[PDB]
Amino acid sequence: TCGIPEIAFATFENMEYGEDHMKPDTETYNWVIQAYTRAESYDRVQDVAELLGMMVEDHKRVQPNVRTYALLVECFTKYCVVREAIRHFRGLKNFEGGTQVLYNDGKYGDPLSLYLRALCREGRIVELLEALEAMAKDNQPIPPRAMILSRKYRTLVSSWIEPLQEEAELGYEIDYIARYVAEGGLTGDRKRWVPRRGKTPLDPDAEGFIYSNPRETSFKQRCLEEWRLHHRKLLKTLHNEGPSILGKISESDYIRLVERLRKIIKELDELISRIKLHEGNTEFWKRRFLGEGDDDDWFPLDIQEAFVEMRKRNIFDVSDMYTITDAWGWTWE
Amino acid sequence: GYLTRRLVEVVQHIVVRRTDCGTARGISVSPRNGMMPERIFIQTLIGRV
Amino acid sequence: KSDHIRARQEVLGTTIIGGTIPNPEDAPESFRLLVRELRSLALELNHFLVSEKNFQINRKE
Amino acid sequence: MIDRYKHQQLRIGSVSPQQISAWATKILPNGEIVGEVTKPYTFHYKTNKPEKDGLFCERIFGPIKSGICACGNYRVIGDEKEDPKFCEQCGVEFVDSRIRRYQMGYIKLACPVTHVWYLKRLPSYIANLLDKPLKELEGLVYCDFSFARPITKKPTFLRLRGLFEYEIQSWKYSIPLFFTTQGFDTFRNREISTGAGAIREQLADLDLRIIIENSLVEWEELGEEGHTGNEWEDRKVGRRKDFLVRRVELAKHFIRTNIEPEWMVLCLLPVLPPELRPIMSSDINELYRRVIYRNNTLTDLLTTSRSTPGELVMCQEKLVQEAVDTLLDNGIRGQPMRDGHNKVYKSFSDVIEGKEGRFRETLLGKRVDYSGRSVIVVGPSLSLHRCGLPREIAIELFQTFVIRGLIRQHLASNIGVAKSKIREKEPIVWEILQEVMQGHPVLLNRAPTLHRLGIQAFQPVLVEGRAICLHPLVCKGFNADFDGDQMAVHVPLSLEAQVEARLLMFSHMNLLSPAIGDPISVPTQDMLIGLYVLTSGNHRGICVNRYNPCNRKEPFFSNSYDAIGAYRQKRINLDSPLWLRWRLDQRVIASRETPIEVHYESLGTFYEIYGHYLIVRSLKKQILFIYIRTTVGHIALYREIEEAIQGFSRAYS
Amino acid sequence: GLPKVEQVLEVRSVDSISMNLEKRIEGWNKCITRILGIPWGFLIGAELTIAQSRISLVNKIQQVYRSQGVQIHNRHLEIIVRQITSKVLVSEDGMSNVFSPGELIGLLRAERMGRALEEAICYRVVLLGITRASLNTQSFISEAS
DNA sequence: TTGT
DNA sequence: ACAACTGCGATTAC
RNA sequence: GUAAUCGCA
Ligand SMILES: [Mg+2]
Repeated sequence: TCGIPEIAFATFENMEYGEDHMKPDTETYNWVIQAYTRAESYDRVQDVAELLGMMVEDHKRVQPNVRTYALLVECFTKYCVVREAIRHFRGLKNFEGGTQVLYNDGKYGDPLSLYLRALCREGRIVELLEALEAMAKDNQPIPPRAMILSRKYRTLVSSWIEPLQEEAELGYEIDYIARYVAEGGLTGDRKRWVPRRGKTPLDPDAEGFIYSNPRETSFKQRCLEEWRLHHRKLLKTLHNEGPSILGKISESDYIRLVERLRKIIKELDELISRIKLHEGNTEFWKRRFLGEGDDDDWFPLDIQEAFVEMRKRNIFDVSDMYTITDAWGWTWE
Repeated sequence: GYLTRRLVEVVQHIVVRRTDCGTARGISVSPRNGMMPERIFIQTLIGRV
Repeated sequence: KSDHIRARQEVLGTTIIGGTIPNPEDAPESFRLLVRELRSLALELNHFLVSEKNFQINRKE
Repeated sequence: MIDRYKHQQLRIGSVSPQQISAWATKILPNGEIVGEVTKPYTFHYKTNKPEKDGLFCERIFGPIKSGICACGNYRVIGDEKEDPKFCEQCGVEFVDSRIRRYQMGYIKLACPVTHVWYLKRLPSYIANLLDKPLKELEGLVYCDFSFARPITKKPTFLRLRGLFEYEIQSWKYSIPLFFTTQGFDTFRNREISTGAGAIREQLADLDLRIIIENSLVEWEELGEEGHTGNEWEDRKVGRRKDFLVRRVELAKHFIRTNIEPEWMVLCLLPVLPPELRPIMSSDINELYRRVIYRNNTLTDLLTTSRSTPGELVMCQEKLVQEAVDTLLDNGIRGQPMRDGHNKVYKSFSDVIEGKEGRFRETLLGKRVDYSGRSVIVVGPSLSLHRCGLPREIAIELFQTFVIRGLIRQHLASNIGVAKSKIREKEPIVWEILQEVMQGHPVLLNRAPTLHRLGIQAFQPVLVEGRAICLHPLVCKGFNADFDGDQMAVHVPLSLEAQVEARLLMFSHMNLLSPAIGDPISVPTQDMLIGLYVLTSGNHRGICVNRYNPCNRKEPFFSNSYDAIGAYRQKRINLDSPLWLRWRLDQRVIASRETPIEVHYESLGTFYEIYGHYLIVRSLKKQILFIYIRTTVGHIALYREIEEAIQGFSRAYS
Repeated sequence: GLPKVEQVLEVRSVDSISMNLEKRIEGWNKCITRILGIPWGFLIGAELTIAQSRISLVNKIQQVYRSQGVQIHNRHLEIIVRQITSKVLVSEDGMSNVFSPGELIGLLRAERMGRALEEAICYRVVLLGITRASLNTQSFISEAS
């Protein structure tokens, strides 16, 4: 709670490289993550990532708790890292009261509200619905940061529709004077949208984030972008996996698939479905590394021979192949 | 003189500040890998933990 | 022995009397010069030592 | 094992004009503000007195003498009687004149200037933040041009919206007359600006979030198919992408560093403390006088009349900016701007950067008090911990200690009498000097200090000469030969330094080189020759005898002491062979050779003759006698080593 | 001799240090993208390149020193070498809020971030010459100045 | 100059 | 654009 | 206080 993320890191390094009795625990990692997350001086985002990588010790009783997931979600939200934030929020959902812990009494900008706003702005509304369901399950009311934009239509409910930053047509005309007296008329208390020279965001939604609010992207744009990314990684797998594929028709189907993929990224659908993208499958990568699928010290130029040479010299082994998915045991992914 | 100066700068910071860091990995020294010089193997092994 | 004017002044007295010479805590004149030069170049430099006991920042001038 | 936590964090950054003003601004008792430098004068004419409101002014910086002032009345600071801190008549305060060393100043600039480091370096931070090209900014700074829209946060009636206006030929006289002239002046800043206002308005009126957003968008757009193109197009795309990434990084750092890009253009210029640029006169001060003169001429032209021609004030602005550039960093633009003697002017960048710069010459290397150098000679009867030191050096190094000794004993009343007695070379002074340094360590060192053994510690022994004696075995470490080499001497004052010198830096604690851990102190030239002569051997075969002994050594000594005494008495030569009886040790290194001849008698005693020893035994397999065949040299070496070990062990008790 | 010593330490080019080393390094850089996928290809390639470069960088310097009869222990050469081969260069393809293209991070830090973050971090081993390394340090007053 |  | 041994001592010229 | 020039090891 000092505000300097380097005084706690010294104690963390004293614990980590000390004896066994003074080795760190889950509470220590949580405290250092809280210290680095709530800094006010510099970026401190790669520090949290390196600390999380150091936190990967499965058979050392170092397992995450509710506070770990809450702090990781808060950190990745404040720095617009939405994917890992959702990854850790999926784990936080399993604990009871985890959303209440994420809403740390609203003292630090309502990190749950910041998470909801980050989900709303980019357009990942299915994860927003999941978060709302989790909040309803944990009996957590919506934080009061349901901020309206310059157009009072904006809310977490419908700011992701195709018409963005534009108000829909209604039977009655928009009464801007009524709104004026509603926000506060001549009571000298209104948000005047005028740019200022100082380094202060005029938009009130940017408050709470280290740099800025996540960029505004609609749900349809996010869907088409993820579709293009899926097809692009499929084409990448086809490229770096050779012509050999489950499909037996090589000549015409290769050209058809490559041209259709080039068109998509910028009825033979079974051929594209045959290509499987193996991402995050540690077993497949371990089986591939195991090979199942002058006059100085030099390693053999072949890849599998280099692998067996490393395994003989103990440089790297299949036991060292692990990630958080496996370590923290998140099965759902 | 020039070579002695630059080297010091790059590695100036390093200082022994811990008794053990906890690493479980170590390099494998084998004679037949590098034509097996006996004197070089002895010089390599001597002084290490 | 080189640059610390006050310490050097005190060294002769402490040696003549025979007392122990305390360890200097102030910055030498060479560092102070640098600060002055760099601040003539519109660049700041502050020591800013932080106490581990009470987490307070103290500037050394 | 909780460690002792020491937290020290040096911080550097760009300073606002408010801070560089507060570094100099001071409020006198009358109520005036001092700190502004406004006159190029440094000193009075043929009076050698600091000129008022000048580069060396007493009022803004401080008094030139301790307790004295420019008004002419001396005062004592800290006296019991109430004394005014500063004279009413003269601004100079009554303080010790150390402030002139640490006190800064500042010159107010009518036209802003741009920092050379940010602008004219190949990576231009200003050109990075303002996407405008570097050539456009360098022109707008140095070559009279115009920027149409420098402000983006205020209303703009004119719709020029241009980057570089190469000429003012656009209709502006009809525009100024139409509007009220005062009104035209009011909005011209939002209108086309020139020289140094457009850059400041662009840096000030800027949204870093919009900048990073647009740069991320342009980065996402580029790179789709640029690599497929030619090497030239791919190179252009790559360079643009790198520029965009650098812009993103600069803006992201500016967001969360409590530093503003507005401070890159200098509104006010700080002035170094006077003592640091003492006038003999320095270029620093020559450039300071030049920029002061140009700035006051510019201020005069501005305050004279608004109807003044723009060409003159613009040229004087360019001259002021060039003077500021030459003061800050000269040589980046490529123009030397030599002096009257065709010699380049030095700048602050030249002061800090370089081998002879501030850092390497002062901070990382410096000379000390209590030091002396002299030539070195061999002292062959010294021990590894003792070194010969001349007396004329020791008296100067340990002068304060011998003064304290003369004061303590009833030999000197005061420091002056003691110094006079030391200068008179009285005999008691040398006795006190000897008694002083009996337990004090001396740090010797050499100029080519390549390894860590260049600096060691010894015990100084008073000698009568001018040459520092050194132990022979310690020469290898210092790479020292007595062909003219010289060495330095250092005296540790503090008790901690004395303990460190006596424990760590001594020779007996450093006998192995830190490269491979090999003995560094070994017999080298003459001792090696002596040892080789001792242990060489004797003529064994045809050299010792002219005829074969078949047709046909002698001395037998029970103790090594007897053989050494016989050698001292010239009874036996150094290489003369002899037999020495040993007391059942068999420690002689020899070849794995069987006995050359074995004599076995009836009674049971068999004599076994070996190459270098005779071993008589009896029927009971009992070793009766052992006689080693050697020379006085080997037994002398063995005895001297054994007696050294035994004498060490006995002296320990 | 000594010019050859300066050359290896300031790694101006990997072809200078060895042709077989450059060949193997480019072969790994090309092939390792195919097998082992995204998360376990960069890490293993970095480890293999670190091992081969360290072994090579040492063997060369030790042979150059021993050809003249200078006997030095490999530990001193190792400390320096580690610094040369301790940083990694992020590729231009990957840009995120955590890291930017063209940045220089540490090998252990890069591996720990790759293990934790699903976001694809494309990093390749840049052997840094003594001088470059100094110019890139945590202290701006000691090694940068 | 020599090379970076 | 940048850097290329370490220091010391003597003189004369500004 | 800075240069130039030579020497030193
Ligand atoms: Mg010599």
